[PDB]
Amino acid sequence: MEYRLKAYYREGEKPSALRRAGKLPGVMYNRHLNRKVYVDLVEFDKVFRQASIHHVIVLELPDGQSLPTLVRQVNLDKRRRRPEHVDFFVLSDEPVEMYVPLRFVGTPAGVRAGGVLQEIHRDILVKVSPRNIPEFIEVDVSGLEIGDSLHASDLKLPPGVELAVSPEETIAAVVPPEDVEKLAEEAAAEVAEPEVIKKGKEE
Amino acid sequence: RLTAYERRKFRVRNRIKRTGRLRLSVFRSLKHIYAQIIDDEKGVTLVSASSLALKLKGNKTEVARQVGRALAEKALALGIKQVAFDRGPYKYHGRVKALAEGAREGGLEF
Amino acid sequence: ARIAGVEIPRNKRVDVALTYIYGIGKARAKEALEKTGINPATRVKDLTEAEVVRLREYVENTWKLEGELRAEVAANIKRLMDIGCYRGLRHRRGLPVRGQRTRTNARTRKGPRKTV
Amino acid sequence: MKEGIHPKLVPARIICGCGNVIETYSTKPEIYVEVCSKCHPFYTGQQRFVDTEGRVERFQRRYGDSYRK
Amino acid sequence: MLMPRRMKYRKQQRGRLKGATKGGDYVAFGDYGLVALEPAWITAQQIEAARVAMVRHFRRGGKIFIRIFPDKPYTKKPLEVRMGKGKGNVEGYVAVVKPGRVMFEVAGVTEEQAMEALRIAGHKLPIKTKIVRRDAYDEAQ
Amino acid sequence: ASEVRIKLLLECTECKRRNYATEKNKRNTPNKLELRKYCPWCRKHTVHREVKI
Amino acid sequence: PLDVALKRKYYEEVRPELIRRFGYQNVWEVPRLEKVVINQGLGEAKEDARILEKAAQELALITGQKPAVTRAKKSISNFKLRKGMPIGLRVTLRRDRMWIFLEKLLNVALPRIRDFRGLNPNSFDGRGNYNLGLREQLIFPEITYDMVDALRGMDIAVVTTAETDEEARALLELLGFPFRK
RNA sequence: CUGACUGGGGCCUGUAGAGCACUGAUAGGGCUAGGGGGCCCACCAGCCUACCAAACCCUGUCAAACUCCGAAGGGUCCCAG
RNA sequence: CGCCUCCUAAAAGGUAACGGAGGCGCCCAAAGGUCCCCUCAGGCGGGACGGAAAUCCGCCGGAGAGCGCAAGGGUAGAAGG
RNA sequence: UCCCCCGUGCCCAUAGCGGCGUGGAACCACCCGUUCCCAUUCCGAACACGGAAGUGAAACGCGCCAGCGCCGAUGGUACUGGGCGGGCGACCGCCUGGGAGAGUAGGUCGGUGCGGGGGA
Ligand SMILES: NC(=[NH2+])NCCC[C@H](N)C(=O)O
Ligand SMILES: [Mg+2]
Ligand SMILES: [Mg+2]
Ligand SMILES: [Mg+2]
Ligand SMILES: [Mg+2]
Ligand SMILES: [Mg+2]
Ligand SMILES: [Mg+2]
Ligand SMILES: [Mg+2]
Ligand SMILES: [Mg+2]
Ligand SMILES: [Mg+2]
Ligand SMILES: [Mg+2]
Ligand SMILES: [Mg+2]
Ligand SMILES: [Mg+2]
Ligand SMILES: [Mg+2]
Ligand SMILES: [Mg+2]
Ligand SMILES: [Mg+2]
Ligand SMILES: [Mg+2]
Ligand SMILES: [Mg+2]
Ligand SMILES: [Mg+2]
Ligand SMILES: [Mg+2]
Ligand SMILES: [Mg+2]
Ligand SMILES: [Mg+2]
Ligand SMILES: [Mg+2]
Ligand SMILES: [Mg+2]
Ligand SMILES: [Mg+2]
Ligand SMILES: [Mg+2]
Ligand SMILES: [Mg+2]
Ligand SMILES: [Mg+2]
Ligand SMILES: [Mg+2]
Ligand SMILES: [Mg+2]
Ligand SMILES: [Mg+2]
Ligand SMILES: [Mg+2]
Ligand SMILES: [Mg+2]
Ligand SMILES: [Mg+2]
Ligand SMILES: [Mg+2]
Ligand SMILES: [Mg+2]
Ligand SMILES: [Mg+2]
Ligand SMILES: [Mg+2]
Ligand SMILES: [Mg+2]
Ligand SMILES: [Mg+2]
Ligand SMILES: [Mg+2]
Ligand SMILES: [Mg+2]
Ligand SMILES: [Mg+2]
Ligand SMILES: [Mg+2]
Ligand SMILES: [Mg+2]
Ligand SMILES: [Mg+2]
Ligand SMILES: [Mg+2]
Ligand SMILES: [Mg+2]
Ligand SMILES: [Mg+2]
Ligand SMILES: [Mg+2]
Ligand SMILES: [Mg+2]
Ligand SMILES: [Mg+2]
Ligand SMILES: [Mg+2]
Ligand SMILES: [Mg+2]
Ligand SMILES: [Mg+2]
Ligand SMILES: [Mg+2]
Ligand SMILES: [Mg+2]
Ligand SMILES: [Mg+2]
Ligand SMILES: [Mg+2]
Ligand SMILES: [Mg+2]
Ligand SMILES: [Mg+2]
Ligand SMILES: [Mg+2]
Ligand SMILES: [Mg+2]
Ligand SMILES: [Mg+2]
Ligand SMILES: [Mg+2]
Ligand SMILES: [Mg+2]
Ligand SMILES: [Mg+2]
Ligand SMILES: [Mg+2]
Ligand SMILES: [Mg+2]
Ligand SMILES: [Mg+2]
Ligand SMILES: [Mg+2]
Ligand SMILES: [Mg+2]
Ligand SMILES: [Mg+2]
Ligand SMILES: [Mg+2]
Ligand SMILES: [Mg+2]
Ligand SMILES: [Mg+2]
Ligand SMILES: [Mg+2]
Ligand SMILES: [Zn+2]
Ligand SMILES: [Zn+2]
Repeated sequence: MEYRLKAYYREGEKPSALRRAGKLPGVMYNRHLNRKVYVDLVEFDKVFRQASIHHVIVLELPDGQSLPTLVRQVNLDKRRRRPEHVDFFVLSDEPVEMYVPLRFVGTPAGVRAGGVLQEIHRDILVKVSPRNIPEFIEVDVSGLEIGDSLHASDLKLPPGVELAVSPEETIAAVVPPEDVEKLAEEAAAEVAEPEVIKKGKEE
Repeated sequence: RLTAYERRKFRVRNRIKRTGRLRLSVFRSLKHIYAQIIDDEKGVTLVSASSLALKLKGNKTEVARQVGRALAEKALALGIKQVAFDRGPYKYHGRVKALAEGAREGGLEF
Repeated sequence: ARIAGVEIPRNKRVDVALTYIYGIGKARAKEALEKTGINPATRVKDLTEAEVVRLREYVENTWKLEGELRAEVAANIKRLMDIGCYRGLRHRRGLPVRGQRTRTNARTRKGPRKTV
Repeated sequence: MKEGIHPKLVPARIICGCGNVIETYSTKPEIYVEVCSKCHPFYTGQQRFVDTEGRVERFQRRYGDSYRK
Repeated sequence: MLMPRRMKYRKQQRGRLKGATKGGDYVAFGDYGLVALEPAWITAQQIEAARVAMVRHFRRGGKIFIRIFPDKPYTKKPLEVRMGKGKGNVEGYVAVVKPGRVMFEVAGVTEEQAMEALRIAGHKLPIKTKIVRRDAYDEAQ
Repeated sequence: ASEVRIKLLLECTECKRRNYATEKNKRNTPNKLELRKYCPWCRKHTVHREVKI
Repeated sequence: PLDVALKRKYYEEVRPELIRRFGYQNVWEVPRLEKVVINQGLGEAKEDARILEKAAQELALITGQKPAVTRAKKSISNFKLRKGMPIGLRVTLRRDRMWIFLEKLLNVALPRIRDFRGLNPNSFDGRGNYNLGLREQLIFPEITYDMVDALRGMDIAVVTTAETDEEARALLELLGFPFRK
């Protein structure tokens, strides 16, 4: 789907001021424009959790414009785990590199055997026209076992959308589960004490 | 990645420039030999001479000898006297050596 | 390294130096020199260069020798080892192949005595 | 070429047993041989010296067919 | 248990614990993480205790990700000695951990299973923790 | 300097005065060093020979 | 330069068949011989009889060119090897001597090889160069059984302007290089 | 009148922070030598591995004696108070 | 217990502890002066004896080699051969 | 003064790797030879000399491609000079001035000085 978001312009307000008014500081750019924006933090969050960096948000700018953007960058407060800034990349009619979700289809057999579907990539970075964003890219993982894997080479892509990461890059894998019946061997596991690396006339 | 030609050119020419004298640079092709005197601080050529210029004859060694006197002739008329001989990637021998001996015959001090 | 792939000694008679070629014994020595009419008693030194090339040509073209003799005789042994026949089982162990007893002796095919 | 260190190459007459004369260059003005390219079995197509055999085994035995049928 | 296979030096100086995490602050592998709320040296024994508790709750199934490694050698003088006469003997290894870090992630398990295993794990650790779910903010990192 | 690596004087072969002190490895250079050095009495260069210190 | 059957055979018979077989559009694109390198990797005359001059005098007769010493870049415990020790010979044959050597090689030397099956066709550099080995030195006409003592072979590099194996196989086989397969 | 301090200007720096390009550490995954294990073989090669795992890569990290980066400041000279 | 190198040392210099790590008490007659020439380690492919590694050929390869010996700095446009 | 080539510098990869295409009148290479000066721990490969049939194949030069490599904002953050607070502490905040690195947008298949040869 296609989401919307009121956005506003800023000039000399301080970010800390904005963030205590419940507003999330931002920036908008492409090869033609660059503008300091903000978006009401509660309204942004409700949009971003649905529309990560895959689907389009159109920013209803207060000057009457409405610009089609992808979120390009979200800076988090490493301490508090909270969005602290957004990059809004304003789309044009030319292609773009973006992330598109991977939608893992089917139930792996090595998962039925007890394994765990390790989904190394939940999206793939893929160049595609903006008039042409797929909702996702289905992936058949039903025939994987322990420890089989998929790669971007096995990605069957829809029309008008080309891989922009190396197809040799693993995307899914099925590993063995955690098992208690290994604890006793791992607990009774003598460890050779660490080795310093020889310095001087010894090497 | 440099050649033995490029490292040589650099090496002899780095030592020449350290002395700070005007350098009598010589270029030598399969056919012609070219010589210009260069102020490295202003990065400018002061006076030139070549077999291609004067349209000199045949035997490359005597041809190089005459471009040397010719380089000298105009050189001294411009106040140039002392100089440093830049053999670049060339061994001081034959053609390049003939240009030197002729340039000295003119009165270039080196 | 003249004939025939080997270099037969001088200072000796041809017939006897021809034995010093894999594939030629006394018999094939007195069947070569007679065919190309060179006295068997003639010393390899005193060989005429025409005599030599007549001695070369006969033995090199009528009989399998040196390399190629060693070649097939291996394949003969190779194939017995592969078709799983009892002569091949004795080859795949190094054991005597021609009926001999093995309680004692058989030191030629076994080599020196492996103690215990 | 440096001088004093190199053995002179001169016109040379090689001679093989098959009457082949090579108009080459060498350090010995006249060398013999017992073989040359003009006679070697590998070179001369397949002058299969002796055993142009067929083997003849392992079916060519055929001594004989007189067993009953 | 976890410790460097080998090192360039046997004894690190103590250093400080000021500031928020350098990195490791977003869920990067699994579905739920255990985030550190205050700084500490996390010993290897603590890390192992928290792991074993998570596999023991999972009984069989799921996958534990450990995103902290104890590489700092921890030193202690023998008991009842005076100061001086050189640095004490390395007696263990710790992972410096600062506010924001995701020490452990889990995958392959029900929400109740991850919330619970991660809770039990927290109790083994010398600090406060929160339990976080892989977010879109995490994906955007 | 050690037992093998000795200290030694250089004596001007002409006027015979020692003008220089140096060292050598008498296992590596077992022969008496001969060196052209400047002699300040002769006031010219002269061969100097190693002479016991 | 000298008149040599091989050199002449290159220009008259080998050059135009190559143009044919590949369709070059410049005369310099056609494969040429650049050099042949011979190297007795002796390694036996290290601390043993360092008068390997016996083989230097041997190669000088084969090539007509005095080979140069090869010495070790490092010491090696297991080879009894010390840095700088003489361990072989190398001689770079070009032009007329390269042609004259290959001529006798393809004519006389290769056939005298014990149980000659032909050159190993999968020994092409990958870059369009070729290398072969030898286990003896009597293989050549200039080394008579009398004057020789020990058995030493050599390594041979035949370097070509051809960029590929496929082109280089064509040049060498056209010149008369007997390939087993 | 040169001083502490201060203005402006130049030059020197490798810390805080950060980073992983080097030297080391490092969890997992991919890949892929060498090993361990299993079918098959001793006739020399094969086939399978939810086993340990080199090197490479990928995601994610660590370091007083790591640095592709790199502040604030600090130092010093000139002119000015 | 003197001397050298690194860190601690808070980006000038300096800075302590019975703080963390290593070295020196030599050596070279060339391993010194100058002139000339030369360019490594390593990886892939190829080559008798010949291997992980001896020597040879090709391609890639800015310096990860080398610089007598610790460590640091420096360094192929050489201080290396 | 305008384009092309040849020298020789400056900036110091926005200048590189790779791919493609193009250039021989001129110039530059290779080239043609090794008598001669000179040269090879062997080799006219290199260095060097005398040449001028050929070729732009190699090298060089010039365009073009962003796969790599290199360069890279803006915004926000870390850190911080100076000034203040808080916590039992490990530590955490605020004011003022400064302000990264990573990353994002994006840039780049060089720019320029001097002399010489040719071209209008
Ligand atoms: N503006 C400054 N100089 N700040 C330095 C740090 C101040 C204070 N300790 C803080 O954490 O906020
Ligand atoms: Mg929120
Ligand atoms: Mg030349
Ligand atoms: Mg016999
Ligand atoms: Mg402390
Ligand atoms: Mg503790
Ligand atoms: Mg402690
Ligand atoms: Mg102490
Ligand atoms: Mg202690
Ligand atoms: Mg402990
Ligand atoms: Mg942390
Ligand atoms: Mg707790
Ligand atoms: Mg031609
Ligand atoms: Mg091959
Ligand atoms: Mg080639
Ligand atoms: Mg012979
Ligand atoms: Mg005053
Ligand atoms: Mg003052
Ligand atoms: Mg003052
Ligand atoms: Mg001031
Ligand atoms: Mg640091
Ligand atoms: Mg730090
Ligand atoms: Mg690293
Ligand atoms: Mg990275
Ligand atoms: Mg730290
Ligand atoms: Mg760090
Ligand atoms: Mg430090
Ligand atoms: Mg930078
Ligand atoms: Mg400053
Ligand atoms: Mg200041
Ligand atoms: Mg002061
Ligand atoms: Mg200042
Ligand atoms: Mg004043
Ligand atoms: Mg002391
Ligand atoms: Mg310091
Ligand atoms: Mg200090
Ligand atoms: Mg300091
Ligand atoms: Mg300081
Ligand atoms: Mg001072
Ligand atoms: Mg003490
Ligand atoms: Mg000591
Ligand atoms: Mg010397
Ligand atoms: Mg020196
Ligand atoms: Mg190499
Ligand atoms: Mg090899
Ligand atoms: Mg080898
Ligand atoms: Mg071999
Ligand atoms: Mg080094
Ligand atoms: Mg040492
Ligand atoms: Mg130019
Ligand atoms: Mg081109
Ligand atoms: Mg073209
Ligand atoms: Mg032309
Ligand atoms: Mg033309
Ligand atoms: Mg001559
Ligand atoms: Mg003459
Ligand atoms: Mg000479
Ligand atoms: Mg030449
Ligand atoms: Mg000509
Ligand atoms: Mg071209
Ligand atoms: Mg060139
Ligand atoms: Mg930069
Ligand atoms: Mg950046
Ligand atoms: Mg900024
Ligand atoms: Mg403060
Ligand atoms: Mg703060
Ligand atoms: Mg501030
Ligand atoms: Mg500010
Ligand atoms: Mg910074
Ligand atoms: Mg930046
Ligand atoms: Mg990151
Ligand atoms: Mg462009
Ligand atoms: Mg570029
Ligand atoms: Mg280019
Ligand atoms: Mg320029
Ligand atoms: Mg300029
Ligand atoms: Mg111009
Ligand atoms: Zn013949
Ligand atoms: Zn005197």
